Amino acid sequence: TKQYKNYVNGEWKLSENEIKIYEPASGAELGSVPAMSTEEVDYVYASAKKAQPAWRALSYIERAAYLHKVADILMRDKEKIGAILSKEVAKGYKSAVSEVVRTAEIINYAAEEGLRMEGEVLEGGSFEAASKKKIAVVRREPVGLVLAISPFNYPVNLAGSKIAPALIAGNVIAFKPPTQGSISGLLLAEAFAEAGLPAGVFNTITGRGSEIGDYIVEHQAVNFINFSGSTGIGERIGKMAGMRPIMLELGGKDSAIVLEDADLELTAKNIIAGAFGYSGQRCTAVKRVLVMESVADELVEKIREKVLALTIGNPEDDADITPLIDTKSADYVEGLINDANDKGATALTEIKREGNLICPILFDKVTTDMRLAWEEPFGPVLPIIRVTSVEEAIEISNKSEYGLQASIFTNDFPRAFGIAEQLEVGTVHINNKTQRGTDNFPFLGAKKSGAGIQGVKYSIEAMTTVKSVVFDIK
Amino acid sequence: TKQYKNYVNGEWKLSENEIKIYEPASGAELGSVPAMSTEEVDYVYASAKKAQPAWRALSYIERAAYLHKVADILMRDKEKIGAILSKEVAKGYKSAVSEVVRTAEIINYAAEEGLRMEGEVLEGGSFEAASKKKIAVVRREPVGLVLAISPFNYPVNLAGSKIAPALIAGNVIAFKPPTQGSISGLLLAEAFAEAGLPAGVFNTITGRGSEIGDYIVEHQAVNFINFSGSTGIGERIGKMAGMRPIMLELGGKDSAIVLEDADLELTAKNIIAGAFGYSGQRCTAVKRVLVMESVADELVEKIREKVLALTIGNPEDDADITPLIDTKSADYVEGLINDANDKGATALTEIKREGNLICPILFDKVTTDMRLAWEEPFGPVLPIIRVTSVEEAIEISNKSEYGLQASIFTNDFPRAFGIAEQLEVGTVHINNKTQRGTDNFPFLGAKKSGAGIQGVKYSIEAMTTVKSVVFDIK
Amino acid sequence: KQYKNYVNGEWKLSENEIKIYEPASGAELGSVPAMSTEEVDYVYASAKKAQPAWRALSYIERAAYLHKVADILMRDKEKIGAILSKEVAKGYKSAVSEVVRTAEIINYAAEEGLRMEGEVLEGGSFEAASKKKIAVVRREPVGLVLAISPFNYPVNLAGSKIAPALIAGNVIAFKPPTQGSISGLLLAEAFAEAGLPAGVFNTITGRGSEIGDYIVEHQAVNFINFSGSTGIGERIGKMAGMRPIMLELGGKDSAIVLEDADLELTAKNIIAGAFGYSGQRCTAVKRVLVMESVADELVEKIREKVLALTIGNPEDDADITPLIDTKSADYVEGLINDANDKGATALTEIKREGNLICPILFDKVTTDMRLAWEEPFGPVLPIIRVTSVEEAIEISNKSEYGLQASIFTNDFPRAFGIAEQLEVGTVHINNKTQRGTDNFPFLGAKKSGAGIQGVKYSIEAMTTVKSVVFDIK
Amino acid sequence: KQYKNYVNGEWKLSENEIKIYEPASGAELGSVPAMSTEEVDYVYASAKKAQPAWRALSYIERAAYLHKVADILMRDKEKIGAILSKEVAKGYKSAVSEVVRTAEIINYAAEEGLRMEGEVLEGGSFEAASKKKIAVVRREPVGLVLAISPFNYPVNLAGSKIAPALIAGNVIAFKPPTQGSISGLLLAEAFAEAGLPAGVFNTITGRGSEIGDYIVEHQAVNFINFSGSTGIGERIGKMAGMRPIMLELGGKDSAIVLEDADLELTAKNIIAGAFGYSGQRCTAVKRVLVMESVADELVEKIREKVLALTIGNPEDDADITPLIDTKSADYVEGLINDANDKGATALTEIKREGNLICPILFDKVTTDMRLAWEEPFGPVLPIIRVTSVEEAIEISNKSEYGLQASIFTNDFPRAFGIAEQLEVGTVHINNKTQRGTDNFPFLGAKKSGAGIQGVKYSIEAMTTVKSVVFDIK
Ligand SMILES: NC(=O)c1ccc[n+]([C@@H]2O[C@H](COP(=O)([O-])OP(=O)(O)OC[C@H]3O[C@@H](n4cnc5c(N)ncnc54)[C@H](OP(=O)(O)O)[C@@H]3O)[C@@H](O)[C@H]2O)c1
Ligand SMILES: NC(=O)c1ccc[n+]([C@@H]2O[C@H](COP(=O)([O-])OP(=O)(O)OC[C@H]3O[C@@H](n4cnc5c(N)ncnc54)[C@H](OP(=O)(O)O)[C@@H]3O)[C@@H](O)[C@H]2O)c1
Ligand SMILES: NC(=O)c1ccc[n+]([C@@H]2O[C@H](COP(=O)([O-])OP(=O)(O)OC[C@H]3O[C@@H](n4cnc5c(N)ncnc54)[C@H](OP(=O)(O)O)[C@@H]3O)[C@@H](O)[C@H]2O)c1
Repeated sequence: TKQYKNYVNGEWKLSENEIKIYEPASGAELGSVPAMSTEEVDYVYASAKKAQPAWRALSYIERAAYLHKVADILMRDKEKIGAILSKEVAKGYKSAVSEVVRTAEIINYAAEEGLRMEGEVLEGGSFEAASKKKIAVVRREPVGLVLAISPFNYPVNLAGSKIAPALIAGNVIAFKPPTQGSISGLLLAEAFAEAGLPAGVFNTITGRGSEIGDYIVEHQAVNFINFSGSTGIGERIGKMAGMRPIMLELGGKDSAIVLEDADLELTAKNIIAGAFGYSGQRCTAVKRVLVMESVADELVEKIREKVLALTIGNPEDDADITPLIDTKSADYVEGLINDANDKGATALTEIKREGNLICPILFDKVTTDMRLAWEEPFGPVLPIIRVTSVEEAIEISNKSEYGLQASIFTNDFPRAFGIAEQLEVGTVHINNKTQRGTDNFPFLGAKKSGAGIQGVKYSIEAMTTVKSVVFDIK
Repeated sequence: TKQYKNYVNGEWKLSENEIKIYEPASGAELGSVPAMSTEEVDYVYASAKKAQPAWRALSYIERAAYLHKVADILMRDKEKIGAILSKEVAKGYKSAVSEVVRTAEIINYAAEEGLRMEGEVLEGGSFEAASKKKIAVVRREPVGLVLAISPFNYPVNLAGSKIAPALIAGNVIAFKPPTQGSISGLLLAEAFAEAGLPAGVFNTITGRGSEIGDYIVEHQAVNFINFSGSTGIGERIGKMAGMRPIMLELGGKDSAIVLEDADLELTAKNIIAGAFGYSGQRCTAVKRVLVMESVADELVEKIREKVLALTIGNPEDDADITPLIDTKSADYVEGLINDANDKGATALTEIKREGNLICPILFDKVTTDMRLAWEEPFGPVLPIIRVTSVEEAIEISNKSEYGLQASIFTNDFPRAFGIAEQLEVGTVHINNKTQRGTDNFPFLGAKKSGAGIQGVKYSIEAMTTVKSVVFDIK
Repeated sequence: KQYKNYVNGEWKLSENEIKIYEPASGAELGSVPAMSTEEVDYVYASAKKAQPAWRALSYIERAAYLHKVADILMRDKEKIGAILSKEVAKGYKSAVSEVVRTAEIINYAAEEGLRMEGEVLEGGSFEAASKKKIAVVRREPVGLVLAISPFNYPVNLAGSKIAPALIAGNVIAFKPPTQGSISGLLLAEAFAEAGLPAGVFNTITGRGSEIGDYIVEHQAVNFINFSGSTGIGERIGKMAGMRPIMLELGGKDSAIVLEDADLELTAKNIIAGAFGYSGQRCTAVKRVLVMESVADELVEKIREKVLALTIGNPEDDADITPLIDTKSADYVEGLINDANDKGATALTEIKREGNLICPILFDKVTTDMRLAWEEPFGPVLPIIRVTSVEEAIEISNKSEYGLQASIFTNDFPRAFGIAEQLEVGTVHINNKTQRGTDNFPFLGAKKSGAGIQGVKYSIEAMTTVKSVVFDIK
Repeated sequence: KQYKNYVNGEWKLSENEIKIYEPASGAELGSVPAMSTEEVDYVYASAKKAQPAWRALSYIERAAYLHKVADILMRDKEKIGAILSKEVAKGYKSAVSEVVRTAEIINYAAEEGLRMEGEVLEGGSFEAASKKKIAVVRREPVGLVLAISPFNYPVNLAGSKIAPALIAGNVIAFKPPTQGSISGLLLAEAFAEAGLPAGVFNTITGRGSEIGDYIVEHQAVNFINFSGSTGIGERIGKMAGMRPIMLELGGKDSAIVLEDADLELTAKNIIAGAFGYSGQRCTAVKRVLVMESVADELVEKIREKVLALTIGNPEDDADITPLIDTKSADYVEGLINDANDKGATALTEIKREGNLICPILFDKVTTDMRLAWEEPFGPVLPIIRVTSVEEAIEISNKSEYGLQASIFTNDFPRAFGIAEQLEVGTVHINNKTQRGTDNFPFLGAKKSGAGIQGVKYSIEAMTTVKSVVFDIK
């Protein structure tokens, strides 16, 4: 199979050791990626630090052009990359091409968003008369070397969301894709190589996150860690980061609160699309329904039928439900199913597993006593929790240690907004499924779902500090 | 003994154990402060979390009103507080009173700055045509419970700079002052008590940071940690915070770069004032002069003469140089002085120590081979390092692990601005000593000097998060 | 009792004066000066002379002066209110409220203004070759600002211009309305006691029909901040030449009522918005556009609430007091007669006692009636029934006025979509229209005005920018 | 030969036409329609009809159209520049530069405008009782914008208005200068090929002397964005009424030279800023205010550098080219004559051949000479010797113009101090004046303009705000 290579200091490098990658759906070998040594990781960081000063010396418009070029290249090769991305993560071919497309759209937007960066002028006379002739010219500077780490489910899209914002501001990148998804990650790297950015400005790292994961995060050459993945790992990175700045996008368990005055048809469709997209292997997705009892039977009946219409199959055919990322992930999901079942939950759709392809399951009658009501499944299993008041839904919703997003289905806006203030999440969508949707929009999670505010504009702000030059006027 | 109490959930409290505080300049007992146990800490936090919701439900102008009363009380009692502060940390009485005035000003400014909290409306149609009718209404929200920790040299000033910005935003506070300075800390607490903020909104914690320090920081009730202290403790706080947000203000070794075309008389005064203020026990302060050989002889001669003009005595006499904070510090400072003398640097003043009162001393011909070239003394000792190029001055300056602020004395502004870009620090002052000065201005430190951007406005932004509510217009 | 203008630190009288009478009783209140052109010239010359030293002060210093003035107004709110109440026949308690509102706006403008910020723009954003070139952009004052207030809020709509103007470093020439000049000068007193530098703040009294055009045409004035009728507003638009202006003009705010509305909540908001100060409010519900199906219910509710309104003298705090003058009363009565005479259904008796007009509600008002379009400025409310939301938007936009609008309904997304279509500045959902919350932007479309007000915007409007560009080496 | 106007997606000629000739050669370039008032009415009627649907489009959709227009311009920069150069006798290479610059501004405005954001304000910021009330403020287009460019930059100063306008959701009615209308129609071609909806972008041609007032006074126009003489500008101010406007008028930029100035750097900048396009530029050094102790040395450097300036035809990219028309050169000659009679010294040959005047350097110019204040728009540079910085500022501010200023010194703190005092929009330290980098603000003080330009400010200027207020429950 093809031995992929990391892009280091303008050169493609193999490592003495490698990691073989297999297709989650077919099981066929896709290729191998390098299993870097600490020494090699040192070389990557040393290269990026050396290239930083000259990268920062360039003009904003110059750096923007480089990023636009990468986007253009990605668009040109969107089908070649999608073909392999689809295979590497058992993701539908079309959505795979979609991820590549969104990645280009984000890179472009971040490029133009970051070149308009401005500074401020503050008046000393605002705080004290004696200082009225003193002013502060405050401009933005990069934080230095940014370590970007993406997730298996969006190894490219959630790579660009970090890389472009970091680069437009004059930062340099060390990109570490998920092992399962590193080929797609290195394919993204090829685009940066061809755009011709100076050597060391963009570099990749590959190896098992469990073998060099800590080493790359603890390394003192790194000035900022931008991460997406499980909460468990996020916590660890939080500590290893020390006092250095970070950005974390972690686990989710988005609740969809359904009131009595909700358009039940619109709620059912939105929940279906949000809950079962990518077989529930999505971070920001409806993972629990908190519906007022008087409307529960009707809502559940609607959701049941819609689940039956979902297509089940191979990513090749763009099936709604494809095989899960791996065996363990599927075993884990079966565990949640067993627990809900043993404790009384009602499965309204067939419980079936063929390999790692689990059929879409609708669990009604789920209670706060079942694991499924709290733990993030990352499988096609949607639990329905019947409540008796808005107050109860909020309690249950906030009880979760997760707070990425929430949906409120109601026709009483003012109340919706009031409820929104109470929910401990980053974003609340009214009468719509949750979604990172519209990358210029802020994206964040409360509690253990993250740290920092994402969304293009915010990402750029997050990976820059300020340099204040003060002087008195004569 | 005069036993001071902590302010907890609207009440004053003592603990089974206490800590006696003495005057660093005389040994006289000032009183004692409680040495809280973990249970008492747990209660402070439980009381704060309970009061946070009702505090956040208030209007901005209401919270602003409460803060303005505190400020008025502080001004009214500036002579009272100043008197005790002066004795607790052996700081000049007049500067002590000035600290209180500075605290009130900051509280007033944070009240008005924060009540004008604004949000933003983003257009979905900015990213994709299909979401043109989708908008995002983003409003600021508090993070929750903020743990504020001040240093011994500005126990009140560096308390207000955290408390007020935090409170106006809807966060609740737990204020931990430094032990040597805890009486002044509880005096400040009095103002919040008399102002009548709801019980639990503001609370204090006293005890040895080496006995409960880690406990209060590690407690999972704390949502944010705002700290000013040594780099050592800061690094420690960065780790215990996990993935929780923090603000750190640490060690400094601000350099004063002096170019050949500088106004030597103006440069000497700024240097004398900046380096010897509060006997060098300041964080933002000229602690090393990097001066071009060409003008070094003349510059040094001016500084030498101004040093001998500095008054030395007790805090009640408003002396320039007063006894250091404690024996360990005087010992340490004496150690740095001796290492420079023994290594051959040129002492331009007599070496003299009486008790913990170290006479101001100037060293010329200091080399990078000397400890005094890098270590933060926190004593009246100023090293002069001669250089032969701006290039070298910049290298020596960036070589330090500290990067709080810096001073550039020159008449070539364009170049001064150019040099500023290269200096790894937060703020660069042209023709003026370094200073946090004008609290509306950003205040941050690079490398190991800190994390986060202070300055009233920035403090508020840092201690708030965002809540996005998205819906479609019909 | 003769009142004097405040000019260049001195209180000055003119030979010619103008007596002011209580609109409710007719009792003489006092007299205000009737300035000559030369006198006006001195006010302006004093201001221009003082502007440099005024601008040279720190922002915080200027804010302290304003905070002073405000504190003084709060202290004398009853004293000033008692006279304002009588000068424009406004409820005593609400007159005091105007004073407080004025103090609040002054304080708020003080703190909003000292936080004035600048920008640092990067040349490298536009072209590589200019990457070392930066622009430090700071805000500066325009110069001399001429503020003119209306009779209905002679003080409130004075401070809303003066404070924003001053904090930014401009100097003020304040022209209160003739009927309301005593309250204006009373305000002037607060500024005098505050001790602002001589010439920084000045007042001008005199009939707008005798000197109005002169004060505006004077080439010393750099900015005109006006509140009044559209007719005058439009004139100022022309006399201003190319100079910057801010105009707050006429309004005929509509209250669109949909079928899913809370009729009880809608009625109360409409009563409050329509009859406040006897309808002598610019931003106020002046026409209801309601879906037929719920028209009958809504109208019955509004009818009863109208009858519960108090009618009387300003000292008794009546809801409905005598209109500002006889000419206005005649106009309002003409609008009432035209509606009745054309077949509109009057749900309240028609009665005028002197210049006191009783609140009246007209139902079945057609676009054929004058009341459907002209700003009455009296206690008369027309109800126009429509059969669709589309028709309500058409009827609303058809007006030449577009200050604010109200939409009563439970369908928010639809309300937002309607707001976009409405040609107005602000749309309130399930609430009467209001300038309310002075930090909020306040503006009108079409013939309702020019420029965006509200503390923040007022300040931005009365300052320009100074860009200093240089290259870093 | 016969060019057509682009109206509502169609190219149309008018009953009458206007012939355009090459300023430098006199040859006929072609003709442009001479619209009748009725044809103007159709342009406005068409644009107002297509505005709603143009506004209904997403920001990114509108930005895409602008990008395409920009791309077409880059593709035809030579083709267009060749004709532009001849229409206004501008160097061929700099003519192509205008087109490029125009494309750059269009792309920048597209991306700047699509990122447009709104704001949410808290009622609880002003009063505790309105803490549940919030205002969702979003930006809306003003509607129909009339864009009018000058002869010297018919394409550049057209696109600087059109792009910021369109991205915001407004519709455009573009009126170029007669001498430059062909270029303008060439620009229109790019918009037609980009395929923007019909009526969104339209052009108007006709002598600004017959329809000039008609197009401005028309009530369909919501905003007028103009660049031209102070005279026509003052007039548009009045004809605008109370409608919003943007004016970029005349300038008499001063270059203040201090004793510590880098005289060689100073001189080079002055030569470049003063004689660019034969002085037919608005933002340009038009008067040197130099300290006496260094004048002789600076004047000598300037005198020599002037002699190195090329003089000839536009096709040869000559530094100095014929002036726009006969009257202009007559006017310049009038200035040179008054300067001579009054005593000034001409250090370079005074010569006129046709409408091509050789670069003239006048030294010993006093404030009594017309040349010291009047905008020449000819290759004539007056040097005014002062004996104190205080005087330089006085003389500089004495002018009725205040577009930009240059300060050549090395004492920055002081330069900044001088800058605050200079009554201009922008101050360049040690660099000739310039609209320099389009994201930077561009504005003029006093009679040099109205409104703040610069891409970002342009967009904000041609947009209003819509506030929807509701209470959270
Ligand atoms: N909120 C959001 O925006 C967001 C976005 C994406 C994902 N998520 C969450 O991410 C999870 C699914 O992603 P995943 O399975 O890929 O998560 P994961 O197992 O946490 O890994 C995420 C990334 O972390 C790397 N990693 C592992 N151990 C590390 C260590 N010690 N130090 C540094 N990096 C280390 C991984 O490398 P290897 O692949 O080599 O192990 C991978 O690139 C879900 O819980 C989902 O909700 C949330
Ligand atoms: N950049 C800035 O703005 C800034 C401002 C102020 C000070 N500083 C730096 O601070 C130093 C002087 O202050 P200092 O000597 O008082 O600092 P310090 O010893 O680090 O202590 C500062 C505060 O931290 C508390 N603390 C100690 N151990 C702790 C622990 N394990 N967990 C949580 N809190 C703990 C202390 O309590 P106890 O008093 O009970 O030990 C005290 O309140 C200098 O290095 C100076 O440069 C910098
Ligand atoms: N500050 C700046 O950015 C800037 C930029 C460019 C020019 N300028 C100034 O403009 C002047 C040179 O330009 P110019 O000679 O073309 O200016 P102009 O004579 O004032 O005319 C400018 C534009 O106005 C049109 N126009 C004429 N009469 C009009 C009327 N009654 N109503 C509406 N529009 C009318 C002209 O049409 P016709 O061609 O049909 O006459 C032309 O398109 C100088 O004073 C220069 O400083 C300033």
